[PDB]
Amino acid sequence: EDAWQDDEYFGNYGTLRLHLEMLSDKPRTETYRQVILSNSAALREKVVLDLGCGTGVISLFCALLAKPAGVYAVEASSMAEHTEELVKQNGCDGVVTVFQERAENLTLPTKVDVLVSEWMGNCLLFEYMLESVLLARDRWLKKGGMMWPSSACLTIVPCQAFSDYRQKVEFWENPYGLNFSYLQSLAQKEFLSKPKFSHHLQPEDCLSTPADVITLDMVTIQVSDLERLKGEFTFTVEKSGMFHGFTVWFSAHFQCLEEDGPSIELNTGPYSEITHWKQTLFMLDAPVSVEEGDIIAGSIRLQRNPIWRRHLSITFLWNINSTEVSTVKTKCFPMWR
Amino acid sequence: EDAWQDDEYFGNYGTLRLHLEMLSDKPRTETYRQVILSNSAALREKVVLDLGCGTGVISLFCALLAKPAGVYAVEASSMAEHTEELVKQNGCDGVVTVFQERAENLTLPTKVDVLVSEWMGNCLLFEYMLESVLLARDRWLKKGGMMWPSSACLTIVPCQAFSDYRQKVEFWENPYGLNFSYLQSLAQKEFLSKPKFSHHLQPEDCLSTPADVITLDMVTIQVSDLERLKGEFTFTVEKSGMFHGFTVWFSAHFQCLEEDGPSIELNTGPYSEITHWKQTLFMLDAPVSVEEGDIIAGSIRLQRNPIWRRHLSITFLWNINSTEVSTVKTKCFPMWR
Amino acid sequence: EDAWQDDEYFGNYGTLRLHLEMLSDKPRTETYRQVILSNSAALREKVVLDLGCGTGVISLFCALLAKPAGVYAVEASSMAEHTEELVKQNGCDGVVTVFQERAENLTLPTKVDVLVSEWMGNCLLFEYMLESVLLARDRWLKKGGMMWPSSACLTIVPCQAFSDYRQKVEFWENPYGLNFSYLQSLAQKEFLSKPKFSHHLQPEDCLSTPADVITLDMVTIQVSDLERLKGEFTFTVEKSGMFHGFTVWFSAHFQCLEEDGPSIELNTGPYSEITHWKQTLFMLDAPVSVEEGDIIAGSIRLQRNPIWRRHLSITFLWNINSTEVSTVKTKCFPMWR
Amino acid sequence: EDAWQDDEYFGNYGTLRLHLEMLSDKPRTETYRQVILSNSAALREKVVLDLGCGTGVISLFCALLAKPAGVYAVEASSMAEHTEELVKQNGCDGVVTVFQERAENLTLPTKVDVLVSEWMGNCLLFEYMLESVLLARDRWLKKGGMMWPSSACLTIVPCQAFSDYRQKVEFWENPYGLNFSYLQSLAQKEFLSKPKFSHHLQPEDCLSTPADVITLDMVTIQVSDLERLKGEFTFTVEKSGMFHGFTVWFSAHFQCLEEDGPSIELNTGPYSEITHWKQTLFMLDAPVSVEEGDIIAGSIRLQRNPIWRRHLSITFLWNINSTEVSTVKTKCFPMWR
Amino acid sequence: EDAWQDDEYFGNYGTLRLHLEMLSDKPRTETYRQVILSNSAALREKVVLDLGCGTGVISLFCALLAKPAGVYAVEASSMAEHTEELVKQNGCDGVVTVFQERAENLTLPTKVDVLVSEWMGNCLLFEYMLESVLLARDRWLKKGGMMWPSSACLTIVPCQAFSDYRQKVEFWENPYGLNFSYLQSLAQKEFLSKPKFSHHLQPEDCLSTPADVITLDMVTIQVSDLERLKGEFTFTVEKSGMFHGFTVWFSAHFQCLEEDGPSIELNTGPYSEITHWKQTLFMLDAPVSVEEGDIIAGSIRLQRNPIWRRHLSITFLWNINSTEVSTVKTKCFPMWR
Amino acid sequence: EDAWQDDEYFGNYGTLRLHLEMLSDKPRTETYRQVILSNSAALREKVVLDLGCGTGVISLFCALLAKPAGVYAVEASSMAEHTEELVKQNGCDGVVTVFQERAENLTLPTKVDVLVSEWMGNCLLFEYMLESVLLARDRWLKKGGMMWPSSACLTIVPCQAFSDYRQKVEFWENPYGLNFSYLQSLAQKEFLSKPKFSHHLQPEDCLSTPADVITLDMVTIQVSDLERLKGEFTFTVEKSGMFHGFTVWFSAHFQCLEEDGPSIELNTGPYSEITHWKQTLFMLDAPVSVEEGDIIAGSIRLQRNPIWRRHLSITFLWNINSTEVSTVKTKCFPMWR
Ligand SMILES: [Li+]
Ligand SMILES: [Li+]
Repeated sequence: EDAWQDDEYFGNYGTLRLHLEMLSDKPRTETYRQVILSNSAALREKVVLDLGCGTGVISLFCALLAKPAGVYAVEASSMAEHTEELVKQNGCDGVVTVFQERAENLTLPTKVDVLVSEWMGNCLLFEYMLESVLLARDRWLKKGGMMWPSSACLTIVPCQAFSDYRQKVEFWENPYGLNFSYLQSLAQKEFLSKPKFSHHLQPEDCLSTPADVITLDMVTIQVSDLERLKGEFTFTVEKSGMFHGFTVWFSAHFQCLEEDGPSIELNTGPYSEITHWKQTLFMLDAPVSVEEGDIIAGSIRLQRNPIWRRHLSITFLWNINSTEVSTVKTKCFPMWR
Repeated sequence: EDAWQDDEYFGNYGTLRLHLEMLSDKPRTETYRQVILSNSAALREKVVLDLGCGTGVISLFCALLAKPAGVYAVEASSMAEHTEELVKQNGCDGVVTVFQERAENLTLPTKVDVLVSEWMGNCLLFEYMLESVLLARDRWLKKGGMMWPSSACLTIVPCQAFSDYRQKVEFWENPYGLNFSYLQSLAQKEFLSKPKFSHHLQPEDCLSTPADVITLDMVTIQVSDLERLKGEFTFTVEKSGMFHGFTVWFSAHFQCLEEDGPSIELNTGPYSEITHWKQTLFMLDAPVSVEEGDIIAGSIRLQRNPIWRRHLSITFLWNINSTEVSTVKTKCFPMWR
Repeated sequence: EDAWQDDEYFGNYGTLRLHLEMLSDKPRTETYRQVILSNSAALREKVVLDLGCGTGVISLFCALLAKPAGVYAVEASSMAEHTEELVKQNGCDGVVTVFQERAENLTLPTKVDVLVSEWMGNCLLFEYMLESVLLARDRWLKKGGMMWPSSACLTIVPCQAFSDYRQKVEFWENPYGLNFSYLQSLAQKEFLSKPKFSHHLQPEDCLSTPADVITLDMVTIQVSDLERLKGEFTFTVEKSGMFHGFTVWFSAHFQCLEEDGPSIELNTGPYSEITHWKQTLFMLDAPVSVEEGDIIAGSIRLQRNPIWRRHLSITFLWNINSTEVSTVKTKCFPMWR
Repeated sequence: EDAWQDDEYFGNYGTLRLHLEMLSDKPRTETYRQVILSNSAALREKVVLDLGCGTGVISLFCALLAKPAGVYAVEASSMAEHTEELVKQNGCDGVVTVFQERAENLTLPTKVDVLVSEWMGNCLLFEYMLESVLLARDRWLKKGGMMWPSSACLTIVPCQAFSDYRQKVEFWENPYGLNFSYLQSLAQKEFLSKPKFSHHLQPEDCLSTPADVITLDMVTIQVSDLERLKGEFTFTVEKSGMFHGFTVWFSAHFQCLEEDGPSIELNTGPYSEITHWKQTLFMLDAPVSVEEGDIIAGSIRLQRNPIWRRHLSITFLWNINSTEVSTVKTKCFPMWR
Repeated sequence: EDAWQDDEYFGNYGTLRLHLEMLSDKPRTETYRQVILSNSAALREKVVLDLGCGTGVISLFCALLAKPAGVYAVEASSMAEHTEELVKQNGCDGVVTVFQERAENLTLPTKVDVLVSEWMGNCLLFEYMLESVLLARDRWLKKGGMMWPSSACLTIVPCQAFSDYRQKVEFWENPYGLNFSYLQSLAQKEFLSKPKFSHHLQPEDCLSTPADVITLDMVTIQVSDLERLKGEFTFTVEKSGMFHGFTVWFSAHFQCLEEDGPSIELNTGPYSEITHWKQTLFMLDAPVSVEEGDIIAGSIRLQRNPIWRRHLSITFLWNINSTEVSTVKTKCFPMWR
Repeated sequence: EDAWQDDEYFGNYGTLRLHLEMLSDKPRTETYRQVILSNSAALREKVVLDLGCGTGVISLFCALLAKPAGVYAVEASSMAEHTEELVKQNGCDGVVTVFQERAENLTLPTKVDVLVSEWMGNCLLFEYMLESVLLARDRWLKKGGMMWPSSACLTIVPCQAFSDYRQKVEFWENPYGLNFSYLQSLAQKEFLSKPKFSHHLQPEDCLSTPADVITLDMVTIQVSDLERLKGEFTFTVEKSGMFHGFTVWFSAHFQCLEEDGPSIELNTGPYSEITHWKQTLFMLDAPVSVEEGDIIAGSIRLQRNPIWRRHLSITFLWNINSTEVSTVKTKCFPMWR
């Protein structure tokens, strides 16, 4: 709870600021509402566990847009005290029970048919709320029950970012006519060493088609699998341009409760409506100019921080039109420790 | 050990201050001595685990007022170093072994026939030493063995407290002729929002007969049960008076080792000799005047803090002569976070 | 240096982040460059003290766009180590001397003819670098010497902010059809209690013409004057609209070294090019609808925090079409403690 | 402000708890009210500085029970925000101005005729608010002006305290029949090493008549004098009894504004009505039995802590019926560091 | 990870300082290299887990001085990022895989045939890296697999240390002719109360032959055994001299993978080449002069700290030519809390 | 007292450890004793201020080896409590008065004829106790009075340190046959970036004769002078060898109270008996081989840390057989922030 930094994590969720940003995310919130809508009939007399309910929005969707047997809304932060009043004021305190408890030390009156949760962090895994979700799945989800989302994908693409490199590195060349170029090394180390949250990747700055590189099956994935997640990639560049680095985002997928129904997707990428996650930019130390037909191949590794359990390091290995050990570049981005 | 705040908890017990207050509590200490006395014969050749022995007083009662096979005195604080000398100076180092260990990571040479411990916090559960006690019971207590105390009760009663309300809220009306009434809202928020430890409830200020609202069976209760403890209550007011709030206390019960013997009680309530726990007062934001025949019904919930594992919140729900949802009042007291 | 929080203040300036934001502010940086340009002849053989030179940009303007006798560039943060290299790489280490010292404990080889500094914080005074500037003026500026800026103004205007009130307060009414209105009180307390940095006030949202309310003469102002700065205001509303609160900004003025020359202004308000300061928004708890001819009169007080010497509280008193004590509203905004 | 621990000192005064204890002290508050009453005529058109006004009670006494020209109520804690409303609600905002400032960095519109303050700490000096008072006297009090209190006295007496020694030291001899005497050395070191705040000395436990040992003239005393305050004492014991140690208290004296009037005293000793300060007990390591005619002579030293400027150490030197260097005992009590 | 103080423990290993001291220890590093050499043939196609590989030295010995199937090099500190480059630069990235993970939450692709680790702390157990080693053994070591070291011994001997006692205690008698003897009690408490790391015990200062007092079988020892380790000792003094206290060291033993091969030892005692551990000195409060034929008998206890899990207390019980309870001395040394 | 870190500075001096190291320094302590001896007659009826007396050793030298009128022994740490007993036990409490006060807020009964103090830190200035000494000189030293030491010198010399460079940088080339050379850059940054305290420079490793580069006149030096101390140097190398860097030490000089007497020196350099200060080594990033007749010229700057007032940075500028701007190297060593 210290190397999980639980006081700070859950303290940030006791304030309205973070909830205001989540409910203002329309693609994110309306996706969950449509999953409940699209599955309303199948959810009747089911028992739902809303893990990390926050203000309770997903629980109210279940209770008001369907007729389940019961909904267990679980929130560890102080916001749970208000959730209890919100479900009362929306006429749902006969269906929704609110537990101010952590998923880890959770006691529910029965097992559940569906576990629904909005746990995705930056680059899917940041803050590792996924670990809580999986612990509660193992203890409380019935065999054959539903996980919502049911799978999740990490997608990447080699990209351009002239805006970022010129304002943070090439800016120092001649501002107002002065030679501040000596600061470029420290600009490199301070600005390009860390990932850039809330990057808005424009479609015309993709140098290939994005590829899913990691996929998580929410029914089979084990907590031990999250220690070290790695995927392979190969890209053939389709526009001539400048390879400044990689942009990353995720997708969440929601299987229909019934065989015959189609899946619902939450896409945080550049061809979908922007979300509060936006995309995440990882810049190379030095840009390299590419041209159509070039191949950028390698791997991406999401290595969990062994001490600070809410953090991870993302390591890129890549190669340009070569398969040799000596042309292989690497770079490691902390997120955040 | 950080969200258990073990350095501060066990640091406070390394000082004589807290032990002086425990041994100065005669009802508390003499009760344990009489349990050993009243059960002396049955304890012969039994093995006793004194969990959290402190100065070792309960262990010395066992070794000197009975003839057990062995006594394991377990103390995690630095006071254990002195316990070892105290048992030597009282001629008991052939019977009593002292382990400077936490109950949680405890290795004893054999299982035990009796687990005796003085673990009760404010309103029974504050600081949740009960969790340590139950872990050690599961690992070290033999099947059929004794838990002392064997059960524990939480008792409440609707009460008066003119002293408290006038000195902390109505004081501000006209002190020395000045109108300091603007401070009443902040008096309400600062003084009446938290429980008052060491309240001495006078018998003439009970507005009904006290009722046990929660009961813990020390043999069957599970650690998972302590996350959320709730009880129901109904009171018919017997004196006309003013309902300022509720007073809370506990009882500990000690079953005889032999069928035929009677139980021994440790009562911390207002009709028993005062203890170092006294009673605990929970005041309403605004007092309400009641009269004989009125019914005050509702529930009390002891919800454990999910982050700070030594803390909890106590939530009261109550209703006066009505059973409707819209006349239902609630108030939540932190203890302490 | 603790209630000045100097380790955090100067630590933030050892990183390129804050310098990148200052040099990217073109109105701010080009104003200083034009002051040097417009006064180039008058600055010859003058001695300049650049107080808090940062990267050294103002010092390089002096040394390269004029021919002073000497420039003393004073920087307390670790960035001074790099300033020394930057002035060398720009061929100015014969004119510019760099001192890694605080203004307060500063030893310069001679007194100076001009003290130039960019000290303005949010609402002019936030962080009170003005105090350092005035101490160095008293110890090191020659009688008759120049202060740049030579005066500074705080300007305010009653404003609209539909965007802010609807997204932070009225949002909770019916998001996705749920009644989250119970959270409005906590939205009020969390979002509207503090000033909003980096507000971009649109001209069509001014309900009157802005008025300078406080003016600082950099030659006569004393450090003791900064404890409590107060100004009076009266506004006649010119558009019908909704009075959500007040927007605040500042101006810095630069007198010509020679009688005959005109002053140069740095305007951070809504009718000037946007700066890294933008404007600062102070919202009322509840909006009030106004119409042409209405008068909003009162005062604004900038009260320095007695303990945390980089902080202050801004208190608004105002009245609408009345001069009576009982229609007088007040509200106090911390910035930040 | 760190070795003054100003955040904690002034944070404790932002809460109603400490103000409730001060206004509940009737001898303390009514003394100040009677000083204003007894001097009402002489205070007309005078300017009063209420240093550390807290809730503003002394300022309201001045404005309502006299007709001064103006009252400056100075409070560094956040309580000042409420003081401003309290003086408005009591119809005094034409006479009383409230400054949320520290005495040290204080700017008042004029000098003052009377400086009235309630600054006394435990044993007069604890927390050294006296230093603030003297700084403000030097900057703001007119020549010939009044200091209220005008002098202050520290009084001591050799005493008995059977209650304290038996419960904290001799208790360990045979509690419940166990030999816990090994803990006596640690009882001595933990309980008798520090002064005991809120001791209530009974008159029958004085072994001589109390003597003033230190006297402070509020007009002539300098801040440099507070570093090290020392007084001499000789006592002839009048009852036979046991010398457990010394009890200490103080007096504050209030000279009449006019020659012909008598002084008003605030006595915190054992022959006066009890105050929130009570008295302060300093126990010897070992008690010594005394009998009528014995002389206990020596000194008491109030040595200010050089690092933690709100703290001090009190050192006792004493001798019983001897004047030799080798029978001279010493003991040093921290308060609190 | 807080009562394990993992941020500080693993932060110290992210710096080269501690690795420089380990690789500069030739007896320590060459022992591991010779274990790999002496067992090279038997290690072919085995899978090795190097637990806590640091710079990776043991892993490079395995990969370069033998031909295993694979080596898993596990390092929780930030040094792992460099380990990955070092194994690449030494041509071993086909055999050695580097995991930046804690042993506790470790996921390896297969089980292992040999677990090799250098975990020994001061007096063998300080910092309790042994706990990590045993957890990884239980999860990842195949039945019948090898532990390196395979056993470990704690050795002690009664010793002389004139140097230490004269410089730290008897020094104060007459330095430069002044009588500073009053400081001896505080010298005793400050200097002799704690163990002395990096003591270099000379052979002529042993008063008997050293004896192994505790032995750990790395295959059978359980984590629960480390809570409290105790051994017995008897010494007959062989030189006449002064008994200042006890010196302690350890041995690590490495069984051959094949029955027929002999064991390899790492000896940190006084008759072996000095290591970075040196020896550890525990001084008595007062020295006692001994003569040939005297018997010093008792026990040594390594009691783990229940709160700070990297720490322990070492308690000595001893007796000189007597077997009586009243001649039995004890002394407890913290290491370090 | 926070950016002076007074709690840690003076807390380290409350322990015997640092006093044991000072009194064990014979050259340091005997020098002060001989200054008192050599000046015994001249000190009769003089008043001496021993600033920062510690255990009181210098005060006892004055009182026992001379007959002054009075000695004021001033110590801010808790050790002062023991100093008072030590002067009593050495029969000097009629001559020596002990004040537990900081020099800064010091009140002495009279001015003094001699101020004697042992204030020298590493490289003379580290920890800037010199500032306290100079403040007390200005307030308490009579005109014409003596400062002991009366002057102080900083000496430097270009040096060799094969031991240091090979063990910390070249070690990584081939330890045990592995190529750990990739770590050399981080060895450079971690080991050679900071000064090395307690370096023992051997005479045969001086590449020229040492030169005093900075000199402090204790009568004329002002506190404002300590902000930035700079000296110039030129060295002609006399042995052929390798220029690894510079070694630094200091001298303290003690003028005779009488014209006719000679000065006494405390030399901490390599040709004098070693002191607890030893010497301080500053290594270049890369060594350069020099030969007889080469000139190494430049400057050394002791720049005080503006925030952490006990710290400084030492900046070296140097040039080898050239006077051009482009062959000029620089390197800055923190000490310690
Ligand atoms: Li922690
Ligand atoms: Li601080």
